[PDB]
Amino acid sequence: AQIGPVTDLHITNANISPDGFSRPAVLAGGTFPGPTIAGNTGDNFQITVFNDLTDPSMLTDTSIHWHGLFQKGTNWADGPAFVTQCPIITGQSFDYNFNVPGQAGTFWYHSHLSTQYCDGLRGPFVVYDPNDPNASLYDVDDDTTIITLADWYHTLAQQEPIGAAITADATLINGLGRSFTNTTASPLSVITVQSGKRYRMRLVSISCDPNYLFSIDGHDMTIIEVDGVNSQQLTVDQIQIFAAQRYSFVLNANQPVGNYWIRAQPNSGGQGFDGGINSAILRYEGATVEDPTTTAPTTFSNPLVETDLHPLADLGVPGQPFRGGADDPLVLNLAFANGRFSIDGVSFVPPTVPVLLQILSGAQNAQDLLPAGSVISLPSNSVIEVALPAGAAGGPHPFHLHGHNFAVVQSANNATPNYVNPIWRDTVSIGGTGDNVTIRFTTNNPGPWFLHCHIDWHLEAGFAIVFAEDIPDTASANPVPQAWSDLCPAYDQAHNIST
Ligand SMILES: *[C@@H]1O[C@H](CO)[C@@H](O[C@@H]2O[C@H](CO)[C@@H](O[C@@H]3O[C@H](CO)[C@@H](O)[C@H](O)[C@@H]3O)[C@H](O)[C@H]2NC(C)=O)[C@H](O)[C@H]1NC(C)=O
Ligand SMILES: *[C@@H]1O[C@H](CO)[C@@H](O[C@@H]2O[C@H](CO)[C@@H](O[C@@H]3O[C@H](CO)[C@@H](O)[C@H](O)[C@@H]3O)[C@H](O)[C@H]2NC(C)=O)[C@H](O)[C@H]1NC(C)=O
Ligand SMILES: [Cu+2]
Ligand SMILES: [Cu+2]
Ligand SMILES: [Cu+2]
Ligand SMILES: [Cu+2]
Ligand code: NA
Repeated sequence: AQIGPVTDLHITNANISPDGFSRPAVLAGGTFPGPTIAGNTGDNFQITVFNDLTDPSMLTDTSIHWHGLFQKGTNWADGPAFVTQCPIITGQSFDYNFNVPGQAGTFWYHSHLSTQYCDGLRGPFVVYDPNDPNASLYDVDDDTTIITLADWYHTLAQQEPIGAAITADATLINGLGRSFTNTTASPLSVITVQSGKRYRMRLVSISCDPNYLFSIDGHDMTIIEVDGVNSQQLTVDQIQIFAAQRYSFVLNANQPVGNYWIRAQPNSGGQGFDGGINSAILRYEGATVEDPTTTAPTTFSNPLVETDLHPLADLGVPGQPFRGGADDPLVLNLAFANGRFSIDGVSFVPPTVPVLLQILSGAQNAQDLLPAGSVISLPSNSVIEVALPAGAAGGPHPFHLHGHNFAVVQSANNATPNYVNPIWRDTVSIGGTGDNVTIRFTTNNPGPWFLHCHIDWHLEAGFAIVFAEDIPDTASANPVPQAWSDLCPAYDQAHNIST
């Protein structure tokens, strides 16, 4: 069952074996992935998060981010530790109480403390639209049509060297999959469809690192949503999905009744499908209960290319149709050396006082804010352009901005910008050497918004900056509840920190 929009959510430790290997984890709702949190557009969500964690090897503190939800007027509820809150300590709870005006689509939630979400705290978050403009394109859209793609590690996250190339041990599709080494024939996930029906498959990358080449043997996929943004219909036979991205696609159950492989090939870790790694099963009602015998093609003839996507609505692009054609045009210098990432020469290390609390205490320019050199102020009611030229080791890096979606004016592997009708999204691959992926948005949401690579190991190694958007209006725009004001005293007391 789905839970929400008003619900408790318990965060616990437990042993799980999603690939046949047992390890302890950090779980929401007792499962991996966590339960789907759902509601309708414009609803009030009140997710009362109970931190019941006791195993220090995966951290006993926590904080949860609602990925892709703008949090306008509720920056305090966004979740990134030491940006918008101090962590929730064990034995305490915290009500994330916010609204989702003007958004409908496929989202997710995850820990936003250190690398904790890799240890299991990740789940889907769906905001349905009772008047969805895409409703007539499918018959079925429910918890059974959500498809999660996850990397899974046998080593606990707090034992992964910082700045290292860290590699997974299994791909999990809907929480199940087989290990790349010492492979055992553990259960594969089954997605069941009825011949002749059309399904809104909600594809969610809950990855900590790899991107996946996703396909379904014998089927194609008609994209209708990208990171919460409705798209024109685009039919593809493969989707390369980077960490934290989402797509909705229509699956037409129009092939013979039978069993078909669902494939998710990561860019690192196990290659291919030997022993049923990187796999799940599409089963038609009435098919024999047996593994598929289908083949992938050698090459995919209609892969997704990001510049082929266009919004369903006339969203346009803010600003002027040339590089630098914005009120506040930025170019970030994105680098890696010696185990640490940097942005504009500064490696991110979380501050002791959350950025939002520094601003509410009266710090009002970005040079007064800690960490020094990690906070960039943005002016209010202005067009922002951010160029993100690639080249730093460990790519391709999927960059994500909190508080906002953005027009993708220039995509990976294509030097041509689009100032007319690019897709809007919230997490974008910045590509390869010599690329100049560029985003634009307008500043109508006061508060400190994280910008970072969504490969969680990279964030931990410093690949982040904070956009302090409209510092002067942050306090009036974001009134804070007493329970939020209580978090930093409680946290600092528990950890013997003075501030
Ligand atoms: C990606 O696109 C951005 C624009 O969105 C390019 O930024 C431009 O970069 C050049 C330097 O590479 C800048 O010109 C330089 O400016 C300094 C003065 O600040 C001057 O001392 C240098 O002689 C040179 O003129 C320019 O200001 C900047 N912005 C623009 C053109 O709008 C960036 O180079 C592109 N990166 C890649 C890898 O393609
Ligand atoms: C590289 O990225 C550029 C920019 O996003 C892509 O260029 C765009 O290509 C589209 C598709 O061909 C062009 O739209 C077409 O316009 C024609 C002529 O008006 C119209 O008859 C078609 O109905 C269609 O809309 C679009 O104008 C063009 N934009 C720019 C700024 O060049 C390009 O396709 C990408 N390259 C690859 C290999 O995908
Ligand atoms: Cu996220
Ligand atoms: Cu986010
Ligand atoms: Cu990265
Ligand atoms: Cu983040
Ligand atoms: Na425009």
